[PDB]
Amino acid sequence: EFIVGGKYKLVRKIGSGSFGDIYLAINITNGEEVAVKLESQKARHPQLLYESKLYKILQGGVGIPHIRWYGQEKDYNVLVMDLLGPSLEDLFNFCSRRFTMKTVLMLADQMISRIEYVHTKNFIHRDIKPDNFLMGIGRHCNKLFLIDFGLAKKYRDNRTRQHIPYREDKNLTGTARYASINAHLGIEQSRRDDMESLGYVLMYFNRTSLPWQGLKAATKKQKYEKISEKKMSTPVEVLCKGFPAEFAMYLNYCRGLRFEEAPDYMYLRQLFRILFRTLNHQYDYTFDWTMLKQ
Amino acid sequence: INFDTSLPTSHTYLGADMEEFHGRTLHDDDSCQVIPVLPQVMMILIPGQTLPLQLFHPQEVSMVRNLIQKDRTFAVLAYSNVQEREAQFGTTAEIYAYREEQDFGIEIVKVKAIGRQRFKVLELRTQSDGIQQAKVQILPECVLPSTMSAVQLESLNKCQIFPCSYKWWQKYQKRKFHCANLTSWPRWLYSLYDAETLMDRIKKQLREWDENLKDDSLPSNPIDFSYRVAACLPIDDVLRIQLLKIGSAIQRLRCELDIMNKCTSLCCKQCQETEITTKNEIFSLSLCGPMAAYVNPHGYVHETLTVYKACNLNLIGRPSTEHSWFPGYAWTVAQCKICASHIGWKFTATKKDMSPQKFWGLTRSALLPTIPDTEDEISPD
Amino acid sequence: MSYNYVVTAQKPTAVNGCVTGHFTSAEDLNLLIAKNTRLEIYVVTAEGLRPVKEVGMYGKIAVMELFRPKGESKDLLFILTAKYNACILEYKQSGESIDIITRAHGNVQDRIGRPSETGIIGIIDPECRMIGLRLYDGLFKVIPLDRDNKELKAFNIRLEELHVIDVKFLYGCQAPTICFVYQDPQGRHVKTYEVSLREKEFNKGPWKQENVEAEASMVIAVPEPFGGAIIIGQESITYHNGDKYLAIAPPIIKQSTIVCHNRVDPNGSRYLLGDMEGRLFMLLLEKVTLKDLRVELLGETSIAECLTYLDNGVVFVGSRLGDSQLVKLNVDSNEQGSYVVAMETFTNLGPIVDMCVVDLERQGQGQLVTCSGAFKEGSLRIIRNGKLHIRTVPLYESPRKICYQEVSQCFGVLSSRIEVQDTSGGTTALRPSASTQALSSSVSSSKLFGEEVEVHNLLIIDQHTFEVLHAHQFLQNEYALSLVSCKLGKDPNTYFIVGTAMVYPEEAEPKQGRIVVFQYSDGKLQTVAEKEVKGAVYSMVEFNGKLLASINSTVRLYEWTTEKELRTECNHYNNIMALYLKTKGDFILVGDLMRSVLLLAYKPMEGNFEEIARDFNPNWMSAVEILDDDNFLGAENAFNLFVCQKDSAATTDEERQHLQEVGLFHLGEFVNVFCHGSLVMQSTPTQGSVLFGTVNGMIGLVTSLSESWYNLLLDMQNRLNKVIKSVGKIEHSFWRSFHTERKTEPATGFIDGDLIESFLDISRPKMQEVVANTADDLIKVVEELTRIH
Ligand SMILES: Nc1cccc2c1CN([C@H]1CCC(=O)NC1=O)C2=O
Ligand SMILES: [Zn+2]
Repeated sequence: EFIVGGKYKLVRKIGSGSFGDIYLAINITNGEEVAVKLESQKARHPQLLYESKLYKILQGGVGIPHIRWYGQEKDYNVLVMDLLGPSLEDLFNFCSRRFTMKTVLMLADQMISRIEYVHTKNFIHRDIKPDNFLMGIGRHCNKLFLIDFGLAKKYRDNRTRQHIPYREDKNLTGTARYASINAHLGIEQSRRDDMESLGYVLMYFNRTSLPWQGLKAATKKQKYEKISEKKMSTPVEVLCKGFPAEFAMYLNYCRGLRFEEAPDYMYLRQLFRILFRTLNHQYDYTFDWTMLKQ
Repeated sequence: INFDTSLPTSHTYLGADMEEFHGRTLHDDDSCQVIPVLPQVMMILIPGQTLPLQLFHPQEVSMVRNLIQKDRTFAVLAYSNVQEREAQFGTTAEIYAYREEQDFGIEIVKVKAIGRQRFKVLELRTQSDGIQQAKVQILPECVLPSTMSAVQLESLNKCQIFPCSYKWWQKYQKRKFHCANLTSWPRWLYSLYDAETLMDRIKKQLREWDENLKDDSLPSNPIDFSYRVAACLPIDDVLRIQLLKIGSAIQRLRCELDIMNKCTSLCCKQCQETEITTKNEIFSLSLCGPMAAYVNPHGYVHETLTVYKACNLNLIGRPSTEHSWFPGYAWTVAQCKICASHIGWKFTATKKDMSPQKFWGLTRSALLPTIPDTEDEISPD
Repeated sequence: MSYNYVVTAQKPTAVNGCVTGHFTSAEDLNLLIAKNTRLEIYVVTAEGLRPVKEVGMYGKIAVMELFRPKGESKDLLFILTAKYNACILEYKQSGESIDIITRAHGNVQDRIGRPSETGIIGIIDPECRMIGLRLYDGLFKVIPLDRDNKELKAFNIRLEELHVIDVKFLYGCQAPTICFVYQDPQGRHVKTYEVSLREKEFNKGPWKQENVEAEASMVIAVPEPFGGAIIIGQESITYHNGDKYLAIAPPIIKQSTIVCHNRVDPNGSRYLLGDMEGRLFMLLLEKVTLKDLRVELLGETSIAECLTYLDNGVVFVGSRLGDSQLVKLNVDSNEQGSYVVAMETFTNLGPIVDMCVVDLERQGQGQLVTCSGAFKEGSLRIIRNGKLHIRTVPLYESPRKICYQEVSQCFGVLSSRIEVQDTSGGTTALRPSASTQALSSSVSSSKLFGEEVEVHNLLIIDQHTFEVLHAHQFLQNEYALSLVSCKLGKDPNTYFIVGTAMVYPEEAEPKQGRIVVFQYSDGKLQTVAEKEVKGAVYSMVEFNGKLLASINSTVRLYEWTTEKELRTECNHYNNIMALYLKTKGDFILVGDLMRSVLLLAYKPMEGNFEEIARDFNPNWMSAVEILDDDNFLGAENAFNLFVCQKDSAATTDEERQHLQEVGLFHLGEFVNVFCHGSLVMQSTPTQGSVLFGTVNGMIGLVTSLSESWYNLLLDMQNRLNKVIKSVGKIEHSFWRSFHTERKTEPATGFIDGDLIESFLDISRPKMQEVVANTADDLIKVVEELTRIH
């Protein structure tokens, strides 16, 4: 019944977002399965045209999905792209909200590289969370993809490499759970903030929960005042207690970066790679979920 | 090598047994006829070739119901320019099987047609209903006598019937073409225009593709043999149109042998330079040969060439058995690594005991026959 | 749109049939000879042959048989043409007036039918009750012989045996009985059938089906007192009379296939047998019953198509490949052996495989030099206008191509000979021949059983003496295809250029060939240059100081360098195999065996070829010629001629790359070569002169006319057809109609010069009937038209 781009028939809803929903679609000419992000024209929070533009710039990177078609069909804006596997949050749930140090470290390697690529293309993601990291399908089943570029912002000019100005008085962009301390203070986000958010994501897989997770308040404005103050009252050493020193080294490095300063991605990958070696682990792509399916 | 080559020809993925017709309709040679065209058919049909169709649109369904009551014959245009719907030639298609279904409150008609007669398009007229009719001229099939018929000595007439195949063919050529010494040319030249010799040269290449014997499977009539081979040659539309324009079986057989020898590589049509497979990987998984037309669930027809190995292809998704044209095999969409154009599907066995365990089905529309080294393209005869 | 005139310069000389009987009188012994469209009538005298009558027919004689039914004073003649015209003819003379009157006639073709592999077989019953014909497979056509069958009505009997090799009517049968050799999956068998005229079917034959030899090809019905039939194969000669079976396997007959016979004695005691190589044998039957069979090699004759015993040891040898002969046998005179002595020789130019026009003597009047015959019969023939004066040069091998080289005062001839494989490893010749008997010889430098091997050669033949000055032998498995004599580039020298192909039995298409440049100078042959190409060089033409060669489907232009080497200028890859190559100015005519005609133009400013026009009408094409810039003459299947035309003026680009078929004609001959030239001494009503040579040794001429001349002669034809008596009552329009088995179209764009010329031979009252719109005014027109040949 609902065909987009002249050849992609919608099968069923497989997700959602600020813009609208994500559907499983089938190419009626050959059986190919794709994902179709659908957004109402006259939607409260539009991002699909912006995402379509941002996927043009990011095309070529590994772990960056391929876009088939962007256009309109009825009263919707349509983004047709690669059908990817489950998110890290889906896999975390599947693994009973528990990941081994081997999974966290194999994931960490790919997550630094995925953010790094976006940064080489002059953009910051601003919504680093387990839900935006998805494993691929078939051939790409051990390849992790960073998706959802609706909050992505340019941090520097492509030719001059001039960094964006330092601002304060900014309302928080993205989820409060993995937001950096400076993003909470209203300070303008840059490369360092994507990296710091990644540290929270890893600590969240390490400890079932985060110290500021179970903090309830009536309104969202009150919900953040607690998270922000809990993040600031929690020393990195307290958050990372009982875990390898590398996790604290990672968060301390990121929080130590200057606004316009480039993260040393090699250093951060090396911290985890040297730890992985020390723990006598191999990069055999046997994750925790791989095992539950065995 | 144990699948059951009789399976793809049955088109079992289409469902329940269709209603069958026994009658046959043939138009007089050189006669002018007005025949309807099916709007979404994009294939270049060869006489004797099976064409399955799934018709969804009310206008298409209605047109077929009318044909099933009249002569059951529609015109299949060989499009020179598919975009502007340009055609100079084409082939008639006779419906021999049909099934009407009321799937999801909508009337759907599944059809099996066969290529009958070649034609020259004289006029194309789209009517006030949106359905178009073709004013056509039926192209005759040129049958020539033996090249020696006009050059044989009457005393050697009783030697023209003849009783290690190489030694046999050597004696065939010496006796059949003895009277070539009354002409300007040698025996070996006449052999190059001899139906039986040309068909035996083709059979040698067809045996390289399938282990079924000539004895039964392959026709004895040069016309039928030449059309059967033309239907399963993986060539582009420009070459297939030229092949369809041939009226003599001798010229058709010669032209096929030349394509079979020249075009050893098969590239992506969009890339033109990206190699997908070679003729050495071509094999028959169907009685028809290595390539046949199949219809998908939404009525898209693909002439699918079965090959053992293919390169420069990425697999999209996971395997599926849903609407599989080769029962017992699951399909996975295969795209070109460079341009991401759909090339075909990889077929993987569902049972461990099955052979082959894997192969590729490539859609003819996506491929481009290539001459190795550096040269253009030409089809002699 | 063309307006052409085709006339015979030389009538066919090849013999396809000969019969003896009492046709002219019940007292006279006759020799009737068929030379395709010609029938010759002779009285057999003690001295030789007395020419009595010579007639022409509007058909190709396929069957020619004499028969004497009940009540008839003398023999009648049954004739079946290749267009299925059947007729019964009678000789009638009153004083000096001779006339071949038509007793019965009719067309026996079927609207459905696969014309048989073994061709047309025409047999007449010994009691003259019927004519049996095997025209199509799975059918036997029967013409009942009655006085009330003037239309020659016939019926077909279904024949379960689809592959009939040979069939004869048996002698001593109460009912007409056919005896035949057939082939089925099991092999070759001999079967008999009775023929019911009442039931119009076959009944069980007098004797059972016998399993015969794998190569049994010939059936001979023995007359009374012996009866039965003789069956001849490759190794054996067997006799069958039912229960009686006598077999012989003479080693003398193993060398070559026996392909013709003739009865000597009326009771069938002796028979003459001829093989494919000219050997003449005597088959003897020792006698109520047959005691034994014997074969005797008598000697050598020309390769016989047909044999006929006349009387007093004299035998007429009908030849297609060589000269016909009258030979004397000395079968008796037992102190001396059995030997064949040639009494007379009769010129046969056929087959003419190639020819060239040379102004050898008069320096005004042209002479024709042909490549005639095949095998031991191979020769050169020098044809001049006197009747036609013909000089013969025996080669004893097959001449294939010929070109004249004025500078060196010689001809270049490509020839071939058969050699047999050795026990020692090599090949041995069968006889000395021109290529093994040259005064000087040379061989190409090589690289890297009893089976026949073809050896190819270039002969240098002196234009005065016709002596083989030099013979150059090509490589083993090298087939010489094309020959040219020309000057190239800025080189003052004239060369002989040979285009070849390497032929191996395992390879279907030639992947190798050579272009060899030779120089014949200071009485010596040298190899100047050699280019190795990736295919067969089918044709070559000198093209404006360059060499245009066709290598398979490619047309390549070579330049001759100052380093005396061929340098590729340009190539043109064709949709067709470039078999035929012709050039006029910067225009090139490329054709194939299947009548694919292509026109190309050399673009000197681009240095490449451009296609001008094409025409693809699948039919077998044996020859092609450029008449002028706009017209192309070809020879195509079922002995036809055609003319194609271009229209360089046309408003549309589809029209100007299309060749219009403007002329169609059933010649009745198979053309091998078209040649621009004239044999006559160089305000005329004709334009141009294209001579042609045929398989039957016929030489014709094609010339162009004006619309006025064409329209006049066309009306004149329709008038002549109403007054001229056609032997067998065959219509001229039917005869000249373009013919193939699939189509028959009336002739267009061609005037039958032979018909026009026959106005001069018709009587004065008949001449006046034609000119009834003044007969002497028409005689002037016709005499002017005879002057072109
Ligand atoms: N299931 C489904 C949905 C939409 C299109 C298509 C399909 C299956 N398929 C093809 C795949 C290869 C095959 O062997 N048979 C088919 O029919 C399609 O082209
Ligand atoms: Zn490609």
